[PDB]
Amino acid sequence: METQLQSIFEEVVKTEIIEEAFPGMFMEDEKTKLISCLAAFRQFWSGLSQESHEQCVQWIVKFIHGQHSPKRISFLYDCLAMAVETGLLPPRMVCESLINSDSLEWERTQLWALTFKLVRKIIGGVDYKGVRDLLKAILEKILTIPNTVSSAVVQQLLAAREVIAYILERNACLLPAYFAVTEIRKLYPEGKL
Amino acid sequence: WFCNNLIKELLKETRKEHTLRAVQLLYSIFCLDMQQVTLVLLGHILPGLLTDSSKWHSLMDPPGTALAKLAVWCALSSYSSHKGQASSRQKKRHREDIEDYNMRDPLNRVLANLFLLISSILGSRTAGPHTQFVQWFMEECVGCLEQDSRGSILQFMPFTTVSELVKVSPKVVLAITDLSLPLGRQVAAKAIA
Amino acid sequence: QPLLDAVLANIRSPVFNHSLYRTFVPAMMAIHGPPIVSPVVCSRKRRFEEDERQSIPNVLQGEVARLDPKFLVNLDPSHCSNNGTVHLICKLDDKDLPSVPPLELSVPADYPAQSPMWIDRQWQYDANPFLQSVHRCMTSRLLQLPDKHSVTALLNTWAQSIHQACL
Repeated sequence: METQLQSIFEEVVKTEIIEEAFPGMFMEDEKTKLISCLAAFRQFWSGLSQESHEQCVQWIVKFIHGQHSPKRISFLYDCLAMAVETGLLPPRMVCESLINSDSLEWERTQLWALTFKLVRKIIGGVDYKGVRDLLKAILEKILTIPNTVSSAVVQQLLAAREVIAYILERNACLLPAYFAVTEIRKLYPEGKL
Repeated sequence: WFCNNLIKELLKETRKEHTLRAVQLLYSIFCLDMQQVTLVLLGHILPGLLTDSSKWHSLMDPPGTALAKLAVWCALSSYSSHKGQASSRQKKRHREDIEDYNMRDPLNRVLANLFLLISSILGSRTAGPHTQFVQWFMEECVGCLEQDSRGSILQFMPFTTVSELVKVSPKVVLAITDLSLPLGRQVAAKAIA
Repeated sequence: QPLLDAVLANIRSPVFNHSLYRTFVPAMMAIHGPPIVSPVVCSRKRRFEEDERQSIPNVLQGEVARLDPKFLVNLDPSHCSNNGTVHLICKLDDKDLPSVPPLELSVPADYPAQSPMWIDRQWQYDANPFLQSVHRCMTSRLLQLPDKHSVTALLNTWAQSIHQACL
């Protein structure tokens, strides 16, 4: 079952072929082909035991981080955002499966920045009180970075600080920020710098 | 050792209001010895705080911002050519030192040394704390009734350092038009970018 | 077949290494008689200093050397000391119509990735009708390159798309 979706997405996403770079007279994919593949996968996983949507999204987010392909990654992120827009892939599930085991700080820094920019495109992450594990994992992925990384990757990694700033600022009107205080216990044991 | 132990005691707070009150009373307790204590403290600790490796571990705290605020306050206060003759310090301050490197003066030279260290702290490819520290220091230095940023018409690095920091909007407008010289054209162009 | 010496040298685990000397060196020095078998003099302090301390990732330098005179890259206010190491401004000066230069900020020059940055997409491409068509086909073509390379591959793809959508 999962291999069927795997092959379908591989035929959809990895539709590129080494084709004699010399120019042919032949001459959108990011607007029509992406939507067609999204709708096909939508019908599939809607008729493919949606109970396993967690494992499906895990497979998808794993495959996304496989291609180095900075520009191709950004296109897949827009595809995933549009698939969120159609009422599919609830935000809590997709972000909880995207943050863990896939952010990979310093492994794919460009993918880190693009992932957190996608999360910022869904910065609201409109859901129930289940934003707790998201914030906890974000703080964990932030703290697993020492204080002497570099001075060339600062803004590329600052997407984490941007997301946290949006969360805390909107917490005046988005969610009970006392829940954020009780969720950030991991960083402050009554004050530890 | 006085200022060193005071800073060591200050860098153990881990609370915003604590650090704010701490620096607010430190600026006062430094009185009656403004020039000498200011010069010594700045030109000794701030380099040692920004040049070592264990010193970086202590400045990553929010106390860092309060320390930068205290430093710029002492600098701006000591720049004023007031008497400040204490009762028992007017005599015990009869010493000699070339300071081991406008005009040639101890405070005048100590400020230039600090500005040069600031510009070198924008030395990229490795920094986590002491880029954040200088960013907080410049933001605190952004204030009215400012007499720092010495600004001689010839070659002074402070505006080159300002352009470098801008590379790293009203902050550029701070040292925008100081001498009204073609030097201001440089920062103007860099702000236009 | 004569595995005796092999098994004995394998059995000789202990740290003390003087039995082999006293056992073999006499015979060799008797038969072979070199007072200085290696009379060359060797006194070496090998490493004095090896660093230019001004080099950006050399792999990128190779590509900037291999570039055609039509292309020309530079550096903007640079968050590119050693890690990003690039976000350039490449103007495709050529015979055909010019365009707007992209950023193309690439990863470490080992290149388990590609460049594409797409920063000035917002105002530059929407403003013009021709520039709007330039972006269209060029995105689809860049979504085809398998593991594109920073300077040569991406720059040539950009130029080809710019002069192909020109029609």
